[PDB]
Amino acid sequence: ATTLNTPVVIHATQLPQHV
Amino acid sequence: GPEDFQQHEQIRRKTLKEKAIPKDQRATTPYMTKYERARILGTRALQISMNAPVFVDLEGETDPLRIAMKELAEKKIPLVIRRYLPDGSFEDWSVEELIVD
Amino acid sequence: AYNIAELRQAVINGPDKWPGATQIQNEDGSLVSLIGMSVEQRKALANQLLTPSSNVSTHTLNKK
Amino acid sequence: MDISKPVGSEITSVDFGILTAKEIRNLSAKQITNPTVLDNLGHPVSGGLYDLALGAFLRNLCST
Amino acid sequence: IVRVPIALYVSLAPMYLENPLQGVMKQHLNPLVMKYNNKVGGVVLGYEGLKILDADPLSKEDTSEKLIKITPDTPFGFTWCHVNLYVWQP
Amino acid sequence: DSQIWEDGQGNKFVGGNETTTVAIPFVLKYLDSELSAMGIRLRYNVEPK
Amino acid sequence: QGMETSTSSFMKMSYETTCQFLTKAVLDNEREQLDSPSARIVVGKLNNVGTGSFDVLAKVPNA
DNA sequence: CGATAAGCAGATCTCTCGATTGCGTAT
DNA sequence: ATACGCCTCTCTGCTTATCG
RNA sequence: AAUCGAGAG
Repeated sequence: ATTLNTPVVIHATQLPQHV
Repeated sequence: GPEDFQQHEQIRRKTLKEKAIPKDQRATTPYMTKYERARILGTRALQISMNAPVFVDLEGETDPLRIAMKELAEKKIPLVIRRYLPDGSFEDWSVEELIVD
Repeated sequence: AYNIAELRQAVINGPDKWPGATQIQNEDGSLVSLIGMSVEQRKALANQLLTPSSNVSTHTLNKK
Repeated sequence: MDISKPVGSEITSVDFGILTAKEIRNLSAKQITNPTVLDNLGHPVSGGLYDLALGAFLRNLCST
Repeated sequence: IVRVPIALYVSLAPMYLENPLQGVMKQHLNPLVMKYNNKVGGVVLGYEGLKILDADPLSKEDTSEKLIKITPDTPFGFTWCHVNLYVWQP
Repeated sequence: DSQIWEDGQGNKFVGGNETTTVAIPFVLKYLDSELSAMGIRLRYNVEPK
Repeated sequence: QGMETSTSSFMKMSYETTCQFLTKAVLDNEREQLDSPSARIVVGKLNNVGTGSFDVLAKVPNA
């Protein structure tokens, strides 16, 4: 749980597209 | 939802691209300032101390700052200085593009 | 790999014989103090100084 | 400062403002009523200034 | 089984300064596999198409040499990245 | 089930998990408390949002 | 009195009459951008003068 | 409105020691 | 023995007044 | 923690 093994912030670019 | 983030990211990238000064018209000193030299040496020394790859022949040396000074002498430091103008606009000079002293 | 020659000697010398070392900071932030240890303990710690990290979360780090 | 514990965020700027009474009650952990801090036997009193909801106090686990 | 393109802010160790793609993978993406992530929606099957957002906006995206922003008080570099995550959630 | 958290008192909450970590002094935190005692709030804007 | 019209309130608050400069900062909802050396020392940011006048980027080889 | 006679406010390096810190009272 | 409430020698600048 | 007193540059 550190800035060396997990991303700082995560955001969604678009809506989830089903494949 | 996410599209709010997409708009914010687009705006951030657009403002960043507007602030950047293209290489063809940067009007700052060709020489590396003493402050830039000191910080390049310190940051490169930190990176070497944290087990980064090194681009010079270690003459049996152990001081990371000395290794960084050797890299600067041989112009092998993969760093870039981003000089900031008062308005927030910035230029980008590579280390090998600058002349020390 | 370029520091172990003299950092190992500092750890062996310990907190009293200059040049020496007072602490070892592990990859996971542990602070092993050499103040109350004996010569053989310090020698074992100095020999296990540059050991490859087993934890994935700290493979980017080395002891201090 | 440990150079092996990088921080991702950074305080860009700060803005001054008024702490409104609604948000003060919204974020709070306990209301302080009785003007006694410690009872006999040296223990905090519930609702007092040294309430365990305001933080740990002399080997007492914080209740928040 | 849904593709969720995401953008993340991830640190980069000085040891992976020659292959930042592998650095980002082994630092943030591999420990994001077979875990329920609170953001994407569900467990993550895998990832593909990692891209590093260059810190200099002028350079065209064609180039493979990019810039990473180094923390002032640390040799770790932080950068925005784009990647498409394969997810599963009810 | 993800954004629900508990206190020691058991009061369940569902809310702000958008919290990060910064590198500040500690007298800054004490100044924040002394300002809150004055009824003054300080908002700190973090770089990455 | 000769420094009242300044953009950074932390500088004046550190200087003197901390109460008055804080009241005027909060009444106007002043948002100082942490630029004066005093403000960064209050908040714990690398200064802007000298070796803080620029930033440092790493030229990573592979995209 | 205004021009003083007047009133009020906040100012005017670092470091080492020791000694003392509150009196009357009602039950 | 003791537990609640009681204890006269500098300076500039901002601000209000007040009286013909 | 203050206050007083003694010092050092």
